[PDB]
Amino acid sequence: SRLGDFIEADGETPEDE
Amino acid sequence: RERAGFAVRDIHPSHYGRICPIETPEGPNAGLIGSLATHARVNDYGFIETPFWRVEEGRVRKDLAPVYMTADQEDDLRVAPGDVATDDAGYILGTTIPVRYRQDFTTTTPERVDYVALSPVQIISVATSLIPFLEHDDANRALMGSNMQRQAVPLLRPERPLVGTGLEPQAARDSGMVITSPVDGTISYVDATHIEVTADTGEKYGYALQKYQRSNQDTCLNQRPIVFEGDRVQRGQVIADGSATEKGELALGQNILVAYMPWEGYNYEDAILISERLVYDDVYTSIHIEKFEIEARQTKLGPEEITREIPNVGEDALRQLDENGIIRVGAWVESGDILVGKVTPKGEARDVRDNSLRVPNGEKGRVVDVRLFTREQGDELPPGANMVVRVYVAQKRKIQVGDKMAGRHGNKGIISRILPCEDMPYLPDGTPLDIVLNPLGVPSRMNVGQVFECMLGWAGQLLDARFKVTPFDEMYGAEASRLTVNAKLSEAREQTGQPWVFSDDEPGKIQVYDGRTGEPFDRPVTVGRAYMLKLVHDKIHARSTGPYSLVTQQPLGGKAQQGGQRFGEMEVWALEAYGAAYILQELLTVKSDDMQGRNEALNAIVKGKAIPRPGTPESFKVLMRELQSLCLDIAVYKASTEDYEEDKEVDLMA
Amino acid sequence: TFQVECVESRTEADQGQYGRFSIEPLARGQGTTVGNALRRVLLSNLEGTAVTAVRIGGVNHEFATIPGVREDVLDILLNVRELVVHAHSPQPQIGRLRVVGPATVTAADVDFGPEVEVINPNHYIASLSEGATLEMELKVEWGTGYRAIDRALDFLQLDAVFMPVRRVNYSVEDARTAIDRLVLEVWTNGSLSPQEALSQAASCLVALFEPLKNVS
Amino acid sequence: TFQVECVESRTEADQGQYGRFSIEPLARGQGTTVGNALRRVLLSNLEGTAVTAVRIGGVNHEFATIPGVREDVLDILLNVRELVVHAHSPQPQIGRLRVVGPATVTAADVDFGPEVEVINPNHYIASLSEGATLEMELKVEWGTGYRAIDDFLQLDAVFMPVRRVNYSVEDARVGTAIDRLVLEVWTNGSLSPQEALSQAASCLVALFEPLKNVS
Amino acid sequence: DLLEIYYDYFREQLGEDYEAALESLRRVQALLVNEVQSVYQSQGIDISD
Amino acid sequence: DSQDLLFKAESLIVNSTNRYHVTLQIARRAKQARYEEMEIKPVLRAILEMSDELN
Amino acid sequence: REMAIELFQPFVIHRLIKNHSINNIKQAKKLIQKNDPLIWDVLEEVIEGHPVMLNRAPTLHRLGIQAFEPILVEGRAIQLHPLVCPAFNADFDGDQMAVHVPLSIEAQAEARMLMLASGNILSPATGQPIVTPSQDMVLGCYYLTAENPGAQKGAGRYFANLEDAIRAFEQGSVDLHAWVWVRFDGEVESEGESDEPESVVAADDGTVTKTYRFRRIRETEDGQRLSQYVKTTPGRILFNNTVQTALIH
Amino acid sequence: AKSAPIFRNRVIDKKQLKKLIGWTFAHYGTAKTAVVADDLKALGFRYATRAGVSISIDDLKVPGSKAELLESAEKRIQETEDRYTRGEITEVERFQKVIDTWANTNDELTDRVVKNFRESDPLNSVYMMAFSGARGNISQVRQLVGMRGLMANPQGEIIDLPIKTNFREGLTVTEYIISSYGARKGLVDTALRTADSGYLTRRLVDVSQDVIIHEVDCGTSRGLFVEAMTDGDRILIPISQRLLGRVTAEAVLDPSTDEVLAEAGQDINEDLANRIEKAGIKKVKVRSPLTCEAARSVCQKCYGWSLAHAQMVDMGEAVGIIAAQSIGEPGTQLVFTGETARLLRAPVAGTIKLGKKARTRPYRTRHGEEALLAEANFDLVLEGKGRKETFAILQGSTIFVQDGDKVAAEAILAEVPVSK
Amino acid sequence: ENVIIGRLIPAGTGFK
Ligand SMILES: [Mg+2]
Ligand SMILES: [Zn+2]
Repeated sequence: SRLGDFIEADGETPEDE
Repeated sequence: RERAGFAVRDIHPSHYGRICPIETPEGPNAGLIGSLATHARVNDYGFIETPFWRVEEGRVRKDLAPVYMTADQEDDLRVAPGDVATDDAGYILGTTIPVRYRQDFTTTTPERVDYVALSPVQIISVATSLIPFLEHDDANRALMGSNMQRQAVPLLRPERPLVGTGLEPQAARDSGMVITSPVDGTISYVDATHIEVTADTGEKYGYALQKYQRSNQDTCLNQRPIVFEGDRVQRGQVIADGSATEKGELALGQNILVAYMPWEGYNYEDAILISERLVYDDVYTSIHIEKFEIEARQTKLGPEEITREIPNVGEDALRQLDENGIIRVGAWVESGDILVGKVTPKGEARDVRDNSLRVPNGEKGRVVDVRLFTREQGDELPPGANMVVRVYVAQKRKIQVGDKMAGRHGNKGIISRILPCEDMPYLPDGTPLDIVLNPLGVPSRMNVGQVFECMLGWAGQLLDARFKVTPFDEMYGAEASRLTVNAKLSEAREQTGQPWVFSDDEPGKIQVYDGRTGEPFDRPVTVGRAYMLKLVHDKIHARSTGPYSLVTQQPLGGKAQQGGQRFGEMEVWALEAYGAAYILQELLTVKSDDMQGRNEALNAIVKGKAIPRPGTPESFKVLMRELQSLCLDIAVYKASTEDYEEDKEVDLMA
Repeated sequence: TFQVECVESRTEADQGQYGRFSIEPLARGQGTTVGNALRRVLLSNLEGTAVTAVRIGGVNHEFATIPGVREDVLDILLNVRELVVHAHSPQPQIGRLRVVGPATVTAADVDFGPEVEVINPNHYIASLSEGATLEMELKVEWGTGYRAIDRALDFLQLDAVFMPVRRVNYSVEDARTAIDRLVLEVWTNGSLSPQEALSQAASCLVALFEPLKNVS
Repeated sequence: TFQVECVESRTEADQGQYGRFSIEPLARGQGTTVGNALRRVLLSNLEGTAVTAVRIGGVNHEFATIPGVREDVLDILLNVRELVVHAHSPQPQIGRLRVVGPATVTAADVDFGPEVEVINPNHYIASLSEGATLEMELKVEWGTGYRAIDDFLQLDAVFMPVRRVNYSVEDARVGTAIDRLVLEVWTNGSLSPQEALSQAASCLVALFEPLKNVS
Repeated sequence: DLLEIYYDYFREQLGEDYEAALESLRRVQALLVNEVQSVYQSQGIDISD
Repeated sequence: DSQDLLFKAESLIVNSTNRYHVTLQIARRAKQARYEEMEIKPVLRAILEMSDELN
Repeated sequence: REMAIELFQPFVIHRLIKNHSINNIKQAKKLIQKNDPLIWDVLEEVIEGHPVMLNRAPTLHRLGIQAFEPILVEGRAIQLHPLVCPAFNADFDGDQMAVHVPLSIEAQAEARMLMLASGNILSPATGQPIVTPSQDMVLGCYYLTAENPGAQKGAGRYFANLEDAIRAFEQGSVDLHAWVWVRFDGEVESEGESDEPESVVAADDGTVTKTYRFRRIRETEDGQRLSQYVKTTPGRILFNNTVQTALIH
Repeated sequence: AKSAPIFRNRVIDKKQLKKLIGWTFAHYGTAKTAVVADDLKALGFRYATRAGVSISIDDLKVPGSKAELLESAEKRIQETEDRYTRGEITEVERFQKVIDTWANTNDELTDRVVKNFRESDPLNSVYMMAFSGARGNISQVRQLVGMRGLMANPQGEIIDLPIKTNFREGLTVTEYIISSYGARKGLVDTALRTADSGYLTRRLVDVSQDVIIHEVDCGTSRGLFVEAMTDGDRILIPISQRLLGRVTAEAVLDPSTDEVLAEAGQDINEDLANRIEKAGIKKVKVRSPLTCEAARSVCQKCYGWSLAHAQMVDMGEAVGIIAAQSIGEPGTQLVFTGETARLLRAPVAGTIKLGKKARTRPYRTRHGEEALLAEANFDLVLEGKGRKETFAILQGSTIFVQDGDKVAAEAILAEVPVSK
Repeated sequence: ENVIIGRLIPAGTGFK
């Protein structure tokens, strides 16, 4: 387990488009 | 972990009486973590010792004090186990006695025995010492039961076992949750949070009890009084008890009516069928307290404010806030309910943005504590934070389909059906059973001890008694456990007056009827009182679309962040062997990291059209960029159609 | 044709009631049908009265305590939930309790109206120390079986158990053509007599099999 | 308060009727109660008629032969134990068969009285060759349930009008725990499955009625 | 080395390289398949060949 | 019923000599079905139709 | 239901938009969030005929991932058919499974036609059956078809056919393990039999009744069979009748 | 269809159910096999519940001769140790003798357990659920009602102290430790075996990932010879099980006449495999991926059947992945001279007529006794009271009885081996 | 490699 696998990505959720 | 091998993870003949040969983890940690035995201790050099009684001319000198000894010391002596039987005073009975000499098992005349172990449970740990009829179990199932005894959940009303082992009052006095009176006097004040005892001739002692606190594992650390006001109390008498103790001693499960027989497929392969009494009688219900946290930080745009002026919300969802933006103590919160209301200054009045803390999906309960910590109040807040709000939410969980139930002898199961008490099999007196267990799981797993406890527990219920049987109890007779159980059952039958309790043709079996039709089963079945435990852990998870990883743009993993399930390479192989090509291609691109095909697929599903063809997933482009960044000129090419043309390098990143 | 007689009737210390009935002559296996139908209806489809809600003055959730009261709120709820009552009006009722000072609060301290009656005025509820006041308001409703909370202000809901009959047993004996004699034993909690639970179960069965008598 | 609806009804070639009924809404646990009680009463406590004894001219024991008759006594007895009859009088009746010559002896050849109706008129009994005469006397009685036995040959008659009963309990939940009973009844044709259901319900109501007004 | 032994023997007994290689590979293949199948069936496991 | 669909599926898998090819045909047919129907579920109707066409 | 309402959310949204009065995606999402009664009806009419793939964590062979048809159940646990447990090597003592849902028409067709559990009968590694009944099913069949000399009430009685024997057992006239005779015409395999007829009796006609250990065959002189009576147990009759009913239907 | 079922008038264990399922699939298809399996599941679940099968302590029946068997074994052990103490035998012969004694006592006790189960109570729940093949074995009933036997040290050495109790009687502290040794060994074995099994499966997948069926026929005349797998006298895998799904590369012929049983290029089903086994061909030449000359793969004719469907493989089937998975799936599923020899005991009382016919060389056996080692296969001749002896020795056998002796009832006569 | 890039695998229904 690493920290980098718990951070979301910046973008528009497919749902919000 | 990668360097430890077969030799290190095994049992060494020098572990005898110092490290338990049973209690270990299962999996990558098997044999690498151990447990100290019951009587073992560590001396001032750092070596584990264990006690022995001296034997002079075949006589065990229990008058003298135990002689402790390390592994190297007890290699030249002939040491006998703690299950050897001695007669009046101390002489050892028998003509041949098992001993250990130089890490080997031999037999000698009982005039050449040097030391004898103090107790028959000197070889096992404390968790394994709590399993009655342990010598009738396999070692793997003993391991399972000892490990699962430490995953039991404190229940709403705990209850002592009927077939306890004798170490229960000692396994609870060290956790420091049971209160005993150090004074031989009277009790003057009893309360849910305070106890006071006045010495017969002396000062008053006062104790405060913890109430509905929270452990590291979200269980409850309650403490309740036992005594009443104006009660005569002796020194060393139990005054208060913990969340897993009844009256002095450990109580991790409950005693319930059990029958060993198959149901209509609901007992299949370790599944468990229980009755509905375990739900409405509040058996196997527990309190779990969870903690939620919200942070008020300071952004470059501005600070964050905790208030009820939340955007895009109506007054129907701000009922239980305390006019400061934080929920009130004693409020029932359902899923998605706001706990603390927070606003962030976004940059683009109509400027605040909502990131208030809410209950996670699938969580509900009462709010029991709302603690606030701010730098003004003299609290050590994080470097960049300006308010830390912590909310504690408690709930009562009942036994339900999907929960794990266990016994002390290694028999685990998952509940698959909860029958109304008029569908469960019933006894020749009209009593429906509480749990039906499959007997198919008993002989292949060699945990016969569960079939002894049940029977003794049956007698214990019928005789209003509680039995303390110690492991390895066959040093007194040829078959001590069976004879004691049969004698107890016969005594219960004679005392109660009901002949159907115990039968001589089938000792442990009595007639049982069908609650659905009223017809008796073809043959009598084994029924008794079994001590079952409810294990911890919130595992159900599902996802359609959520957050994605930073580099690969693949869905995150984890229940707490709407994570996806991993489709490893073994699953890819399985799909390749089926001949599936479209399921595999949809899994690999459209449902994981085809950054443009995900939205198209979702839009096609919502609108009802057909899902379009995918493109190149983002992880491949990331890999090509990384390989180029490694000074490799790797590229993708499109072959030329005609003769006198060059192949053209294709630009994926467009 | 057959004659149903009551052989024995007792009353336990907790005001629960026991009744044994002899039914004969049935017809070579009709005893099992009758007995099992009666047992299923008695244990499953009888309406009872139970305390469905409670409000304890001074608290607002189940995980609290009252100063001077030996029991915690959750224990008081678990004791009130097992209080047996029998109502005469087909409406929910409110019973009021207020005890002060050194006392052992019991079911006799609950004062319902003239309609609701407490079967056991010895049910333990709480122990109050000197200077402590316990004030409660209970709500009783009609129902059947186990009702789970569905989640009227500050009243703590309870998982109600309307089960007026606690144990049913039966045995078919040979009363010799071969004839059957059914022996039916009923244990109730005292809300209703065993004879009135047998009567209600028979009424439910008759109403259950009536629509199939001549419609088909 | 529920509604019984016959979803399906059939009349198989052997004149054996079939029916399926949906009963709903039932409370939780009442589907099993109703289904099991109805099944027991239908299969064990309904009255019917069957051939109880038979006398054959030329034989004296079950393991005997009849010249010119393809079958022996045992085969004829088994073919007659499943012969379905329905009597209109509570009095035992006697039927007489006397077929002769080449012929296929079926149920229609039995000369029962006006009060006895043979449900299946073409039910194979025997096959007579040239110059063979089958002289038979059948006795019909009123009874309930399959009844095995310990001049006239005693038979293990099947008095059951109902041949088979199955029931299943579904969940008719709309949105508590409601149940739905699906009851399948196969009858030998002497009664329609709705008449068998009506008689079973009448027997159950008569059993549970006296347990209501006194104790 | 069994492969080398078989190849050396067959490259003379026969005289052509291609057939010697084929026969050596065939014998080694049979040995390997039989050994693996025997090991698997010792524990009572069945897989097709 | 579900059983009916299962029997029809097995029926189409045989007489086709290629489970993959007949899965592709069922997919195509169901696609056309839904397309010219949006104007039961597509794959189900496709299997019903193909079974009824096998006579 | 909790898992299904999240896995099939886009399909539920589409059917709410199309077959109901829902205007936009936001309204459908808030309706789902508030757990409207219509949501469950839409989900139930969406998931029917929509295959879903179940996988166990160690996928050692291609039978570790199999397609099923979903049925909405109330609870937190996935209900698995007991006959597919050996294929998954799964037991109900804490094991967990992962559920995937195909999206495209090709994917659903492939799941139904290739990966469906009702089509995975033989083991792809050896060709042997893998959906055979095991554990309690085997024990029940064995008990039904065994022989119990202790309980043989009603032994020796003759029956017209298998249905007659089953009805007699259902009533209680004949015990489960009684040795009775049933008039069955067909192929019979009886262990512990003898190919040599035990007793041959020629009557006052051209008919011989050979009595084997478990059979009694009446045969015309230099002719064909006229009747066959099998000596069996009503449990074996029930087993064979169940098999025959499953095959015929 | 069209195949009427046979009335199975017999008991139905797991083998019979598996046979019935296979027959149903072979004759009726895959959805009637599914229906039959569901019906059998329902029937078994119903009548395992009506039976009321349960487990008790008296259901675990120990034979009543366990005590006398243990007493006799202990008497033999005492004689052996007294011989060792007096210098008549060395230490490794005392060890060998006591190990063989307790292994023979364990085998005899297991036989007595099985006979007692099959004789007194043949409907016992433990016997019913272990003999039918539902949930159980014979190595587990042995440890429940028999005797645990000889165990091993954490290093591999056989502890000469055996476990003489079951789980019904209850072990002692010493037997619990000796059992925990092996329990731990197995636990650590499983923990460390899972990674190796996964690694092997991955390596297999990568070695043979490109083996996809692309061709219909490579047009060859090569294949291998399939024969039964036998351990000398005994066979382990019959030829019919090894000949299923293969394709013949040459026409096979019955070895009694000129009747052909298969032509060239014909897949073999269960019926043809059984016919070949019945007629005793003992060798069949078949096509194979070992000998097919295609383009970097196998063809449809050299592969043969796909075993999951009982048909020839389809086009574009990844048979390499299937092979790797098939080899790797059972990867995680991976005491001294007992019945591997055979003692010969004569149940007669008569004089010895060995004389000097066979080559008897004096020999000291694995125990402390002295006997005669024989390598010349010779038929034993002994005056066995009424009639003579027809016993046959094997090469390398060890005979204990020499001439001029008096043999009694069931006295030890010889030992025959079965095939530093 | 069609798995790594994300194409239809050349086996099964993606054969041609
Ligand atoms: Mg598991
Ligand atoms: Zn080839």
